Amino acid sequence: MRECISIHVGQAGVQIGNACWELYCLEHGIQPDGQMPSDKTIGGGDDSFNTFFSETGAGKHVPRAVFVDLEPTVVDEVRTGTYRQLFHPEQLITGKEDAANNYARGHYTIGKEIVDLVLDRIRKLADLCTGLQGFLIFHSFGGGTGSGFASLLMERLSVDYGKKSKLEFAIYPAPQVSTAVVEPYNSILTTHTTLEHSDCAFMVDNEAIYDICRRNLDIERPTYTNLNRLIGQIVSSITASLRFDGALNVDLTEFQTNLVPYPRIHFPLATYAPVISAEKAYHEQLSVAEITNACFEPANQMVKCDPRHGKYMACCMLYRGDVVPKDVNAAIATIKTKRTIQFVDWCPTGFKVGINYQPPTVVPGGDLAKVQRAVCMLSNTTAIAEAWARLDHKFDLMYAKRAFVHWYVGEGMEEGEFSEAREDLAALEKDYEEVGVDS
Amino acid sequence: MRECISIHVGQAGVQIGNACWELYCLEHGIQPDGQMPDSFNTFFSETGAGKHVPRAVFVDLEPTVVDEVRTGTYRQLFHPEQLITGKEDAANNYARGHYTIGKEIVDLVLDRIRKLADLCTGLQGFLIFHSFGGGTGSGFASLLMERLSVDYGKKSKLEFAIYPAPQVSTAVVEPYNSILTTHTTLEHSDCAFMVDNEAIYDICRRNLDIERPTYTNLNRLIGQIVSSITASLRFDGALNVDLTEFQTNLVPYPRIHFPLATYAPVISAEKAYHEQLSVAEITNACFEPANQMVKCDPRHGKYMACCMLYRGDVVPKDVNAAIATIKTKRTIQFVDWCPTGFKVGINYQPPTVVPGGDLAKVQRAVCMLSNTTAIAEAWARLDHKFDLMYAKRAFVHWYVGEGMEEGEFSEAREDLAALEKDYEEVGVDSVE
Amino acid sequence: DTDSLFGECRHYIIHYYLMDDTVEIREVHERNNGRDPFPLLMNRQRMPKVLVENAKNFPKCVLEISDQEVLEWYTAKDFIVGKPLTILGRTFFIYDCDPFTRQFYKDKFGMPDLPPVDVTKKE
Amino acid sequence: MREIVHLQAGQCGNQIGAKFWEVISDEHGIDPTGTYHGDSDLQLERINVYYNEATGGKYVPRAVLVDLEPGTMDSVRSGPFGQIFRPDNFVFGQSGAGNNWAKGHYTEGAELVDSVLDVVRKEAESCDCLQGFQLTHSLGGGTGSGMGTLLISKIREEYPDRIMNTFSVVPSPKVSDTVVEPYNATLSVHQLVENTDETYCIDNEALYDICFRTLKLTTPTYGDLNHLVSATMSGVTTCLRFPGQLNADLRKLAVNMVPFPRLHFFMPGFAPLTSRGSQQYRALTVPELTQQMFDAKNMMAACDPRHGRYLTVAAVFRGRMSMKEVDEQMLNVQNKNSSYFVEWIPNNVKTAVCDIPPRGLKMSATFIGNSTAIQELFKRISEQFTAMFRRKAFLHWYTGEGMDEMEFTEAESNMNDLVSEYQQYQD
Amino acid sequence: MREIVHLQAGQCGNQIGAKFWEVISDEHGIDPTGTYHGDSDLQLERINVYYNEATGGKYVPRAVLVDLEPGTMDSVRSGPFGQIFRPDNFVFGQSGAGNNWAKGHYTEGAELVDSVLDVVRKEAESCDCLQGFQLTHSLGGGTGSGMGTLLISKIREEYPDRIMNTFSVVPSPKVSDTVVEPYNATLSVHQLVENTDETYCIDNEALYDICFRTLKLTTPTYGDLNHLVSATMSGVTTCLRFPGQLNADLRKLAVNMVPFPRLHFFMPGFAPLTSRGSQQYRALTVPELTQQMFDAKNMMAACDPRHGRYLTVAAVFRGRMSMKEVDEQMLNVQNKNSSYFVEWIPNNVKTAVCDIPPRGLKMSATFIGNSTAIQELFKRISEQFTAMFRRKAFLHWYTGEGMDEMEFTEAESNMNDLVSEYQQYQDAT
Amino acid sequence: QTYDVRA
Ligand SMILES: Nc1nc2c(ncn2[C@@H]2O[C@H](COP(=O)(O)OP(=O)(O)OP(=O)(O)O)[C@@H](O)[C@H]2O)c(=O)[nH]1
Ligand SMILES: Nc1nc2c(ncn2[C@@H]2O[C@H](COP(=O)(O)OP(=O)(O)OP(=O)(O)O)[C@@H](O)[C@H]2O)c(=O)[nH]1
Ligand SMILES: Nc1nc2c(ncn2[C@@H]2O[C@H](COP(=O)(O)OP(=O)(O)O)[C@@H](O)[C@H]2O)c(=O)[nH]1
Ligand SMILES: Nc1nc2c(ncn2[C@@H]2O[C@H](COP(=O)(O)OP(=O)(O)O)[C@@H](O)[C@H]2O)c(=O)[nH]1
Ligand SMILES: [Mg+2]
Ligand SMILES: [Mg+2]
Repeated sequence: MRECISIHVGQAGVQIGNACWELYCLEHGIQPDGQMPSDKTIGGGDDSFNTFFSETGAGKHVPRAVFVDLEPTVVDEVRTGTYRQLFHPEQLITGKEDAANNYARGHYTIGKEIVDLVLDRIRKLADLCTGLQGFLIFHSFGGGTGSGFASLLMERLSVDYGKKSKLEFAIYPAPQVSTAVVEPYNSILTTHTTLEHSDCAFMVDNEAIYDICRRNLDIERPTYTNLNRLIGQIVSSITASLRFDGALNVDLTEFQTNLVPYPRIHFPLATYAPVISAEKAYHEQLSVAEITNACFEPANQMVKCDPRHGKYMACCMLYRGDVVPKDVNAAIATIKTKRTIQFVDWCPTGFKVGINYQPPTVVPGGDLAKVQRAVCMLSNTTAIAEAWARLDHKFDLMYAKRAFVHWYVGEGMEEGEFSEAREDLAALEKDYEEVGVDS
Repeated sequence: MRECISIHVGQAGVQIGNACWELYCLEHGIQPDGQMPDSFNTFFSETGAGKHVPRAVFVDLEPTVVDEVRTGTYRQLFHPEQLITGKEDAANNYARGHYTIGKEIVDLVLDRIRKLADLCTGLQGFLIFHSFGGGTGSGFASLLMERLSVDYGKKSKLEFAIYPAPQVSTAVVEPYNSILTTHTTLEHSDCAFMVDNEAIYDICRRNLDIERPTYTNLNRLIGQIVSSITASLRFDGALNVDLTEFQTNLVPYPRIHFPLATYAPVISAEKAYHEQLSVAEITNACFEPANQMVKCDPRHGKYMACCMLYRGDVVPKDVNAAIATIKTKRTIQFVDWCPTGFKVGINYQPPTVVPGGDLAKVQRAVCMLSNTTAIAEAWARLDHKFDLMYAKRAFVHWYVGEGMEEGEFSEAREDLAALEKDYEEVGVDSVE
Repeated sequence: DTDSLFGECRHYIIHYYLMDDTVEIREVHERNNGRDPFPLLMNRQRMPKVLVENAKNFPKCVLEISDQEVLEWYTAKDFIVGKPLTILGRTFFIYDCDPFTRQFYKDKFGMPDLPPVDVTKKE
Repeated sequence: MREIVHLQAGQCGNQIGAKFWEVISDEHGIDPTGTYHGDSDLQLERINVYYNEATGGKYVPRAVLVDLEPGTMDSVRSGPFGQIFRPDNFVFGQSGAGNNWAKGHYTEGAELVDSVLDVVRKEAESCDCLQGFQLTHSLGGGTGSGMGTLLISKIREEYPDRIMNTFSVVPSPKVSDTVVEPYNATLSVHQLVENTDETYCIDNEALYDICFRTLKLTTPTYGDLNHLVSATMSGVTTCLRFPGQLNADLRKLAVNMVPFPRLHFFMPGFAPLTSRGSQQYRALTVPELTQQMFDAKNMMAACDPRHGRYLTVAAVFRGRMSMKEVDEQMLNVQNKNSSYFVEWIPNNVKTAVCDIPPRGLKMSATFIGNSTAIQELFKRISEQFTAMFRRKAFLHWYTGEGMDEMEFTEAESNMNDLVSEYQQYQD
Repeated sequence: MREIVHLQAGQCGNQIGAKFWEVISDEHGIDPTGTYHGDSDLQLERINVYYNEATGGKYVPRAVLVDLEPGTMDSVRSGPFGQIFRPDNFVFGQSGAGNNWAKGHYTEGAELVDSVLDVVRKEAESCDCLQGFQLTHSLGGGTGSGMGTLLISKIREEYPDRIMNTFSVVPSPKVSDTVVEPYNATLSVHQLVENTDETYCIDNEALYDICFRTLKLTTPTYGDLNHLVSATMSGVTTCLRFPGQLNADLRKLAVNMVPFPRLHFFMPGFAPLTSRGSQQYRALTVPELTQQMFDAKNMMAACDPRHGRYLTVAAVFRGRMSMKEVDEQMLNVQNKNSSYFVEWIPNNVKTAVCDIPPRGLKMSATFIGNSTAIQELFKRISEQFTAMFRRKAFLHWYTGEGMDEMEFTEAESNMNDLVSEYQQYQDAT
Repeated sequence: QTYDVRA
């Protein structure tokens, strides 16, 4: 049976794991005790406590997750949270000293201490499952733990499981705003693993959600938890066709196949709709026609880029709820007859549609209203090229003065790798420019 | 019916007797006075009064360590003459317990084992618990075993003993006692169960999360292991194995009788609540080097004969699947002349749990008796400690003063050098 | 301090200055005394007893307790013989006082009767 | 876990550290006796960073009290939280230094460093994983400016990887109380630049100026200057002791604060500073914290960053708040004061959030910044040091200790090499 | 069973033994009258080791108090636990030795040894299985340094197999009160090496240094030093009297502590000593014990082992503790200070556990150690002995007894032999 | 009301 394991790394991965696993528990109706002898019966998915949760004879469905961090406090709150009895304490692994926003520390000195323990944990998780579909890994490019310790982990995971897919949900640094100053070195240096030891990337910057939450959900003073709930909605929508039945069920393999035209181009963009508050939601009527039009709005993109400046190459569709095929069909035919939407010459047919039954559940105390239908978009496009260009511009002005270098070389990493990784993004930017040329 | 007699010697023998008989009484249901509120007949003899009379012999050269048992909760479990004490101790000295103080008490302790064996009709064998460091556990056990071999030539004689630890040590003259004891456990032994405290210290902190363990915490685990090997005799099972079978299916050559034990699962009551026991899952844990109770790496040697012991809700289908999993890895090595190296025994009743213990109430269990050549490196580290000792001739005057000839010190050093030399002889591959 | 494992019976002498009302507590060191010779437990200062009920909105991490925030100061009224008195969670039972203190209290403060109370066990 | 050992040298160090131990005693809810009576569980989960457990439910500070004169130890033991410190942690000599750097560094420093290293090593081995040592001292003293520079040199050799933060007190020109003040400061700063990972320059006259205008205290004693310093000292490790939405520690900024090893001097600041009268009229919030941070009036030292150039900026936010507004203020202050930030480092601002508010307050904030204006303080000392060094004045006190003259020259050389490298980063 | 007879020689021995007999009287809960009043069962389970049963529920110490001067007998009879001792066990002469070694061993020693012998053989025959005898004395006296050496000379001939432990007082070079001190000491260490199973070198100067700094008592009376040695004395046989998780006795340690018969001089340590202000800030944990046993300040000998090499180490722990924590620290200390241990002896440490703590305390530990630093004390005697023996000063007191001059030469030769071979065994490969 | 005089 299909199954996925979560590899959440660092503070960002753990906090996302708190939101996502809370959604998964509520999606299937699991108590924070990890049990369900409860009287009320929600759903009928006997097969569905698989995949995410692991059924046991005693009735507790222990989740298939791995929480790892090099500082204990971020996991310690999970150890004393509401779902403490839900999680396997050994699935929670802590470190005594963190990378301290240093890619080097988490890659050569501090990471290697717990690598053997972490990879051993993954093995027995993979031993429990029969058919593993792929790995879902969450981290951030800003912190050293999410950038350094994750990078070696995928390097050792790739040589251990050559065939199993590895998906990348990561926090990209925002173009204008930042929570660190040595951040560009770590993001420059973590691009190498996610280029050669990755299958699909899901970069998202924190600023775009602040734009989305303020403009649509009307939350004027948002928080991280508001960001995490939106992220959890995306991943459930990705896994929705796996968990429940549907007319057009899609697993992880097909939308990987129908998104990667060349091995070096695996950086799509995520888009979710509809995203509106409780008050405004019921006053409009909501159909398939307008929610896919919101999916093409530049202001609704999760990454600060204009797709009109770029050109679509492969768009993966994910419908869910009380959707009907024609209004999916008629939506697509309306999409094609717009000059503002541009497509590459070598992909006349650029859509992949999946259809599911279960409407998206709403966690109490959220911002999304309870709605009947939803839609998830995974659009590979060349408009993400400008994001790397700004990061190179930020890096170039600070490598020239050799700022912050002594922390890295003093840790034990060579300075020649710094110039090497910059050349890679110089190369990778030209690769997207090659596709943007039309014959 | 099959019977077994307990010949516990030394301070190690008496505490391991307390832990093992406590588990044994709870296993059958024995009240501390000795009353059932007959599978128990193998270890218990009945009177008119229904007292079950454990078939054990507690012997030590110091009275304090057995008087604690005499005032203990089980003061009315054990027979007052079965408790035999000595006025003065061997004092970590092999010669003192072998030629001066031991010989005074040999006559009585041989009369006790005679009467206990006179109670038994068909005796499977004896279990002996002793030490290699202490004088009484090494010296007195040697001569008792020396006189036990002649007294009963055929009867099986199992040796459960502690080995001196590779790094830590509770004394300074243990290698002299340890080196001199290998002669007895070679020409007068059928099976050996050397286990050091560090590895039991190692396993407790990582699995049971006991950061500050004590000897009772280890002694409960060894009480579990001795329960597992015999549980096939005590209760029924699909594939019942006795003492003779696993003795035959572990010893290819007479001088090679030092198996390495392994037990699983060793988990806390909390751990069982969020983890799913399975036959294949507990089988794998018996092979990890981090769980061995001997500080040696079997991946540095090769497995030569492995004895399997399943206990609990065990199904033969998952037994074969686990073993089929076992044979298909390169990391696990086997000797060339043994393609088939397993001996499977299946028992019904799961191991019980004593209140105040550490092991969770588990549904399935597994015991491993893996004899390999990687144990030979343990003796090598003993010689290097011994050779740096014998060169400067320290502590020899104590041994000489008792009346032991100094030529035996070189002779014992040469014997296990030959015993080491037998082991890489097996490690040679028969490349045709 | 008998309740804690570090039980002690050290006697103390408490000085109140009429310069400005200030209290200091010196210790009585013994022959062996088990302790490093130290001058005093506390130094000349002003003890509050209760402060203004607006203490909830006072940033005590930045500004110190001051004469705006206190509404009452420690005075000689808690400092009366025969009755215990707490400073900083210390029981501090008054055993006795000096004859000059007895005079001043009787003829200038007003209370005439402050008899001594023995505090020593019978061995 | 993550422990901290607090070094305490000199009367300046002793009074500041004793006040500091009070302002985290009230936070972790420990009495002057040594018992816990707090309410929240988070108040007692990470107490091991600063306190060490004893029998009877008593928690002792991990502090080493050093001062070459026994008089200061009398006041510290006689303080409110006086009987909280261990007597063996008190180490003290019999003769002072007379405000002379050379005596306290070589002559009377030699007999006492072995005792200081003894207890420091004991406190080092007591903890399992150690993050670094914290030292509070004055750069114009005789012991902290003297022996204290000897202490830091020895620990760096012993423990190289561990972080060194120094809450040193640097003199002021307008108000000074010692004539041989420049000699000790100029001979101490050479020790900080070679062996210190980051330094917090604090000046008493800036504290006096703040109390004269910002806090509106009529008779400023030494305590309020110390309490305000102890607030900043608590404001840096509050993210370490408590959970937060965007967690941080002493290395996360320290990694993010050192572009080059020669530049580790910082401007500490504290945002919620209001007069008692205007406390009701002021409405503390994320904006009102921000504009109070970035003015030079709130700054705790004696250099105007307006004349200088901001290299890197830290904002450690204590309490519960919304970061999009926190983000917006940092981006806004970056955009409008563009001429005041560097052009070769974009996104100069580092931010961190710890949810626990300080005691007696709802919101608080700590600012640590590296700007070009720190060179103005150093060149000010050179204007007075050389003017007192051109006539060999007050040299026989220093020369009588057995020291040469090139030590004065090499100290002035490296500082003039420091500021020249510091000035070239401005331009 | 396993009994001990407590010999008691000299004013040093009488005051030390009186304090010791009071100390284990408190532990075993016996009043000054002589009846048992203790609260626990095990306080009277192995009391036959030290005490003898008397009709009417009375326990008499198995002690033999000897001194050539009758003045000290009245003081020990006027002490707190003075009446507990049997009056017949008091043996004493009429004239002292005057700090002269030759008088106490040759001239005035001959008349009274038989009276000592009659009571000593009486107590020895009383116990069925005696583990050995036990003597406290001073090397700087005329009785203990004299008569005592004659006593240990005879008792080896009669009872060779019994364990001989000697808790002798060694002189200090810095503090001294006898002009003819080194002559007696040089003539006593020769008797110790031939006829003694183990010796514990105690020094008053180190005990003062402990009480000046560690306990920081301003006025150390002679009880405080006698209390310190009594605690170490009880810490040696506490594992014998009470049960433990890892049992031991005198023979268990002695086999592990003597590599060569010439080497039986040990160097004791007692952990739990802290000042009253140090109680306030202290966590009662075994690493705090282990650090405090192994520092050079705590030891009550006049030798710093950092210039020596630790031959064998013994540590008997009194209390109910975890031996994984116990065993790790001894492995830890063996690894960090590798240079101070012999390389030909791996696992230099012997450990034992006794569950019952000392009275009024939760945790304690007793340390016995053999190191090269004990040779630093014997040569320092020769620096003064030869300086006095070259000019033949103060010789007519020794010569007037009728003895020759060769005895000093052989005693100096034997100790020179011992310190020379001891250095060889320190740097042996 | 009753806490004695205590030593
Ligand atoms: N969107 C979002 N981003 C987060 C969250 N938590 C942390 N981050 C990002 O993570 C970056 C810093 O890394 P952290 O996750 O805090 O720490 P880390 O991954 O453990 O790496 P180290 O700091 O070296 O230990 C910040 O810049 C944030 O943008 C979160 O809950 N939501
Ligand atoms: N695992 C384990 N080892 C023990 C136990 N009891 C004693 N030992 C070991 O035995 C060694 C010493 O021998 P003991 O059994 O204690 O004493 P002994 O064998 O009677 O020898 P003597 O003391 O000379 O009489 C010690 O080093 C311990 O490691 C026990 O209960 N469990
Ligand atoms: N701000 C502040 N400064 C202090 C305090 N105590 C002392 N100082 C300063 O420290 C200087 C004297 O330092 P000193 O005692 O000689 O240092 P030491 O020689 O190391 O003991 C004076 O100029 C004071 O300005 C204090 O509590 N607060
Ligand atoms: N530590 C300690 N030393 C003592 C005690 N009593 C006497 N001494 C020492 O014993 C020495 C005198 O011994 P002495 O009476 O001549 O011994 P005797 O001739 O054998 O009786 C002095 O140097 C004292 O230091 C005591 O109670 N404790
Ligand atoms: Mg982090
Ligand atoms: Mg024994």
